[PDB]
Amino acid sequence: STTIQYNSNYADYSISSYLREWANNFGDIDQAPAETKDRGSFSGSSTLFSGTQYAIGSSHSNPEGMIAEGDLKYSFMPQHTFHGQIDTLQFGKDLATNAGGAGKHLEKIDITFNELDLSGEFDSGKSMTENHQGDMHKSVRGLMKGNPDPMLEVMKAKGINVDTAFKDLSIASQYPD
Repeated sequence: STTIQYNSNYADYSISSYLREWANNFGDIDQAPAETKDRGSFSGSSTLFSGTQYAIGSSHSNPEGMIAEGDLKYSFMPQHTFHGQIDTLQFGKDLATNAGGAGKHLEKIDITFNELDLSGEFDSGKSMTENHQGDMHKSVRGLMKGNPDPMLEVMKAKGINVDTAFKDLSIASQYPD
C-alpha cells in the first residue's frame, strides 16, 4: 500500500494544499528561458535519459524541488514521454548533490510517498497525445509546469484522500522531530 511520511511543520496541510503551495512556488518550467530552464537530472543508471532517481528543482530562483525514485525512463526524440514506474516520490526544498561514486537529496524533506506505484507505459506507435496521457507522464509534467491537478487526480484514482490533513490521514506517519 501507499504510505506517507511528512514533516511536522505540514501536519495541518492536506496533499492538495501542500502540492498547490509547492507547485505555485516551483513555477512553470516553460516560463523559464533556456539559460535557467532546469529539466532535472537522472542518476542510478550508466546512461543519460533513464535512471533509478530523477531530481528537479525550480527554474525560478526558488528552493522547491522533487525527487522520484523507481524505474524511470524518458523516451527522448520524438515523443518526449516520461514512463516506467515511480515507487517513491518526495517533495521539499534545497536539492543538493550526494557524494560521487551518486544522486541528489533534499536538504528539507517535506512529504514522501512510499510505494506510490505511479506508472506509465510508452508505445512508439501511438500518438504523442495518447502517450502523454499516462499517469506518470501527465502527473510529473503537470508538476513541472506548476500545476498539481493531474497528480492530485492520479492520487484520488489510487484511493488516496487528498483533502485530509496529514495528522489525520491513516496512511501518514510524521517524521520524528
